[PDB]
Amino acid sequence: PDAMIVIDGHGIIQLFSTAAERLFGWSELEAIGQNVNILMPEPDRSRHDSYISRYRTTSDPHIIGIGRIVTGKRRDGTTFPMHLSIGEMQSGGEPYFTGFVRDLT
Ligand code: HEM
Ligand SMILES: [Cl-]
Ligand SMILES: [Cl-]
Ligand code: NA
Ligand code: NA
Repeated sequence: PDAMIVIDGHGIIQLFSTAAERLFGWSELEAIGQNVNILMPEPDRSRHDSYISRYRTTSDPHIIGIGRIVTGKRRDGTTFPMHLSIGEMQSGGEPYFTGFVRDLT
């Protein structure tokens, strides 16, 4: 029953499920088009794009297919513990990443 989020190869949100709206505080329309780093606190925020670049040029996963409990940040600035699972998919020869987010609250 997790929240689902999809981003492109550059970290830009492409889909934001209903549950993601309730969890993070942004509407689907607002989230789409924004970098996924708006959902996290520092230092991950400023480093997330590097996380993605690192994976695309090495193909060495740290969270994909592994999973981790991390800290997410709501629209009102408050942080919470969440479990994160990530998958990779191709469409039109382009990479997209699918994320499942479980609020551990
Ligand atoms: C909401 C808070 C999130 C946090 C705190 C977060 C945190 C992180 C961290 C810590 C890493 C690097 C881990 C390491 O190098 O050991 C990472 C990697 C990654 N993140 Fe995020 N992330 C979040 C959400 C997402 C979402 C929703 C997606 C996908 C839709 C996403 C996609 C990725 C990708 C593609 C990687 C690189 C693959 C890998 O390293 O295995 N992240 N993230
Ligand atoms: Cl997992
Ligand atoms: Cl885990
Ligand atoms: Na938007
Ligand atoms: Na894990």
